[PDB]
Amino acid sequence: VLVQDLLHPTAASEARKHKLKTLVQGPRSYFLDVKCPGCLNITTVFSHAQTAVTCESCSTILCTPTGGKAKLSEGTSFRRK
Amino acid sequence: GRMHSAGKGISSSAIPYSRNAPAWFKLSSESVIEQIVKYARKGLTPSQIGVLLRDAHGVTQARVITGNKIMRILKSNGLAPEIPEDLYYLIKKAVSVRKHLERNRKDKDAKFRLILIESRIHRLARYYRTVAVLPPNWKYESATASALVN
Amino acid sequence: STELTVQSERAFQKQPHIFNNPKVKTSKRTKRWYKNAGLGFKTPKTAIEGSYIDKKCPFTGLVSIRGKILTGTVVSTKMHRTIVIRRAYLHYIPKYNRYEKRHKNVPVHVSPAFRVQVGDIVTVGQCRPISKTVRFNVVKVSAAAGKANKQFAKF
Amino acid sequence: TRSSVLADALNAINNAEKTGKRQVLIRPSSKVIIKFLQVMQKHGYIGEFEYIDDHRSGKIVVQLNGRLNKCGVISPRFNVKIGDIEKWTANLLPARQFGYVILTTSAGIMDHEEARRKHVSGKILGFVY
Amino acid sequence: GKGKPRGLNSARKLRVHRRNNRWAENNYKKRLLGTAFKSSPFGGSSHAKGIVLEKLGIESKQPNSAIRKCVRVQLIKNGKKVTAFVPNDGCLNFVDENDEVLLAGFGRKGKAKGDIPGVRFKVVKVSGVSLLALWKEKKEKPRS
RNA sequence: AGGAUAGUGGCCUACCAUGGUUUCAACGGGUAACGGGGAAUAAGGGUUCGAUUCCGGAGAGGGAGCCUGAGAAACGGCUACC
RNA sequence: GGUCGGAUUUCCAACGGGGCCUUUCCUUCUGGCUAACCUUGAGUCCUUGUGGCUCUUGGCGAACCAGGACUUUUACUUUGAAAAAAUUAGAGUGUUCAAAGCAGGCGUAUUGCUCGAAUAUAUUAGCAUGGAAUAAUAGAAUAGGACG
RNA sequence: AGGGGAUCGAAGAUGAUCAGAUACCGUCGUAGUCUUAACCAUAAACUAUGCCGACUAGGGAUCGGGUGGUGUUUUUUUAAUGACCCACUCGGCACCUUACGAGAAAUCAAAGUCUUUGGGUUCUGGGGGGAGUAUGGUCGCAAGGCUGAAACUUAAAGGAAUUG
Repeated sequence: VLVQDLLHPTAASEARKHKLKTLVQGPRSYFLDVKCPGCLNITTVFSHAQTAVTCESCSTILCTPTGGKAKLSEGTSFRRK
Repeated sequence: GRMHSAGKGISSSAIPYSRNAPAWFKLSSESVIEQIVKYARKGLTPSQIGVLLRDAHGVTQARVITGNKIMRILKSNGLAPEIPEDLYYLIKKAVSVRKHLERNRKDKDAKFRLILIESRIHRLARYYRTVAVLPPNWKYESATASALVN
Repeated sequence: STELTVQSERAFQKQPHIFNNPKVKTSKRTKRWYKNAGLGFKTPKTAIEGSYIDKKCPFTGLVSIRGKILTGTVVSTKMHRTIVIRRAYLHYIPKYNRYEKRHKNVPVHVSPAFRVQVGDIVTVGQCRPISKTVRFNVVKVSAAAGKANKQFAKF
Repeated sequence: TRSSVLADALNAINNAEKTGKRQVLIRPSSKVIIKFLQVMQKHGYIGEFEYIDDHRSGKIVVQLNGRLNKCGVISPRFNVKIGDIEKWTANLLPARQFGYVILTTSAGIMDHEEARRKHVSGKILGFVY
Repeated sequence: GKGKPRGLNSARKLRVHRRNNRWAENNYKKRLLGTAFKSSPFGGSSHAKGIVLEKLGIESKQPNSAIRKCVRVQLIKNGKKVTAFVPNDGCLNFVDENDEVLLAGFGRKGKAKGDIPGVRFKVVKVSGVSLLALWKEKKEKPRS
C-alpha cells in the first residue's frame, strides 16, 4: 500500500465492497423475467420484491418476499435482466 | 443519525448513476401515468404506489421513466392528500400510542415513546408550515388526532 | 377608504387652507391637495384618489421627508394609523472579532394610502415629531409576493 | 452533521500526508474545495487531482507529492481588512518568505500575496505551506 | 471542538460566558464587590492612624518559638480594632499605651505575614515620629 | 380637537381605541459612575483608569418659585421652609 | 556604445487592468454638440519599412440633463470625504546637550532678505463609490406567470 | 394511606469477646424488604471519559441482518427449509499487538489528527479550607433537593511514577 490507484480499482474489490462504499455507489439488485407454468405471460419482477407479486392469470403467488432477495416459487422459471 | 435514538446504521437505497434507464423498458410513460392514477384512485399512498409499481412492473424509478415524481403526478391529477403521507403516518402512530396509554397507564416506556413521537410530529409540522404545504397555525392537538387519522 | 364615514369624529376633518368653494361647479367638483415625497419616492394612486384626511400623511398632509431614510419589517399593526417595525442588525464586538444580533423596534406612522400586514418590508422617511415616539412615516411598501396568499388550503 | 466540507477535505488531505500516502480520496468535493485545490496546485503543494462525477456531490482523488507540510481551514471565515492580512500571515505562517493565506474575495478564491497585488480583500479560508 | 462556540454570530455568547467566569478570579471579584471599601479594617487606604489600647505578645507559629510583641490598636476613621506588629529589636518601649500610631500593611495583602498569627498591619510611625528614626535615635518621641 | 410654548410633540386638557417594551435581557437593584479627547501597561490580541489643563453636561446646601433682561429658573439676583 | 559593475527598447517574459466576440445585458420614448463614425461627388505633394491624414452632406448619437413603459434585500470588502485641538508615531530645528519649544537661517549690520510652523493613524455608527467569491434572502406549480 | 407481611433484617432485646464493646461474632426481633395510589429526585446514577461529523493501524473472534458457494447435514440417503462450514458486508458488545500520534505518568484506536494551536455545539472548573455553610428565593407533608456567598485562615493541598 501507501501508493494506490483509487481511480481504477479491481472489480474484485468492487464486488466485495458495500454497495454504498464503492467508487460510485449504485444498486446491486436486479430484475427477473418470470414464467409461470399456467400461462405464457412474461412478467417482470424486482429481485428484492418485498411483496407477493401475482401473475395476471395464475393470480396466487409468483414470488415470496424475504429479508433480502425475494424467494421465487419452485413452480416457475426465471431469467436475469 | 437516528435523531430520536442512538443508532448509526446506513441501510439506504443507492439509486443508479443512470438517469435515463433501464434501456429495456417498453411501456409508454402515458401508460405508467394512468397506471399511477388508477392506483391512487384505488387508495394507495405514493410510497406504496412506487413499490407496487417497481415489483409488478419493471419501473425501477418512476421519476426516471416518467417526467415527474410520484407525489407531483398525483397533485397534478387532483389526488394529493390533505396532510402529507409521512405526517399522516406519524400522527397515526401517535394515536396508536395514546390509545394504548389510555388503558395501560403504568407503561412509562410508552409514555417516553409518545413524547419522542409527538416531538417528531411537531418538528415535521413546523417544516410543512414554513414551506406552506400545511396552512398556517395548523396544530397537532392530540384530541382531534383521532379524527385526523380515523 | 372612500367609504366608512371619513368624517366620523366630533370635529370636521379637512386639510388647512384649501378653498372648496360651493359656488362654481367644475367637472371634478372637489379640490384635493397632494404632492410628491421627493428623493425618488412616488405619491401613491391611493393618496391622489384618497378621501381620508390624515393630516400626517407625507403626501396629503403637512409633513415633509428629511433626514434618514430607513427600512424594516412590520411586526405590529394593532394601533391606528401607525405601526412598529423591527430593524435587525449585527453589532461588531472587536475583542472577539465577531458579531451579535441586535434590533430596535421603531414606531412609525402609516398613512391610510398604504396597506400593510405583519411581516412585510416597508421603507420609511424621517420627519418632524408626530407624537411622543413617532419620528418616521411610511413612504413605500416594498411587498412583491406577500407570502400570505400562498399558504391557503388547496382544493 | 457535516458543517465544513472544506475542513473535511483538508483534514483528510493532511492526515494522508502525515502517514505518507501518495494519493487521497475526498468527499463531497465542493467547488470551494476545487478552487482551494487549484490554488495549491499552482503553487506546487499538490499534484494532479481528478474529480469523480457521481450524480450526488462528486469526489476528488488528489495525487500528493510529500511537499505539503500542513493545510487547514480558519473557521469561521472572518472578514479581513488589507491591514489585517499581515496579522493573519504573521500568526498562521511559519516564515515571511513562503506560505500563503487563502482568501475568498469578490475577485475569487485567491491567496494573500496574489490578493496583495490585486489590492482586494474578503473572508479568510485557510492556509497552506 | 474546544467546547466553546466559534461562529461569527457567537459574540454575545462568548461575552456572557467570559463575564460569568470572571467571577472566579479573586482580583476581579474583590474589585467588583468593593470588599476593601466595605469590609476591610482600612478603606482601601495604604496607611491609617490608630490609638494604642494594649500591648500583647503573640507566640510565633511552628517551628519558631518566640514572642512577637504586638499591639492591639483602634482605628479612628471607622471604629475597628486591629493588631499591629512592632518590627525591630526593642521598640516595645516606644509605643507606651494610649499613644497615636501610624499603621500600614505587612505587604502580603492580608495573609498574616510569617509566623505571626492574626496580624495584617505594622506600625510605621508612633507619636508622629518614624519608628525607624526612634530606633536609631535620630529624633525623640513626644511626651504626649 | 383645543390650550401652552418661540416652535413640532401626551408638553398639557377633554373624548375615543388597547395598546407600547422584553431572554437579541425589558423592568428593577448597585455603582466606592459625570461622558468623551485621553493615561499606564502593551509582539499581536488585550487589562485598568480618566474628579483633574480641551469639548459637552450639571450645580452653586437641598428642594420649589420668580422679576429684570437677547440670553438665568442666575445664586459674589430676589421669594419661601428646613 | 567615441556614452567607464555606472544612468534602456512598439522584437519582449511575467504582473495588475479595460473593451469586444463566442447563445452573453445596457427595460425604455422624450435632442441635440451630427456612436472610440460599419458612407470618401471632392481630395490634402513630408522624392518606396509602420503609428503629427485636410472643408468630410445626411445616413441607427447607450461615453448626458428629468417626466417614468426604473428598481429583490442584505452581510462582506476596496476607495473617498468628515471623525475639534492638544496627546500619541513622525519630518525640519545646536534650547550650549537634554526634557523641551515652534521656532529659526542668511547679508558687509550701509536703517534687510527668508524658510517654516509638514506628515500618517485615530476603530464601532452614518454617506457615496468599484466587486458579486463567500453567507443568507425572493421568484413560473391549481400559473392570479413575462414577453407587444 | 391501604393491602401483604414467608425470608432477611437500620432500631431494640440478648450471649459472648474486651481494659471497656451500646462494634465486628451468635439467638431473636419492630420499621422496612413485596404490592396499589400518590410523594422524594438523590448514588463511586462510573467508561470517574458530553453529543454530532470526517480521517488516521494490524488481526482473530462474537451478536443481529443480508449476499455468494467445483460445500456438509437428517429427512426425497441426490427438493424448499432449518442447523453447520467457508468468503464478504452493514450495524453492535468487546477484545489482542503496536503506538507512527498523545500524555506528567498510569495509560489511550481515542485521552490521536494540538505553539504546524480554528469541523459544529451544550455544560463545567480557576490553590486548600471556611462550605455545599449563612442568607434570600424556589420545590417537598417531612427528610431534604435546586440556586448559593462573604468575613476570616492558610503554603501548601493534590495527581502519576521511582527507591527504601
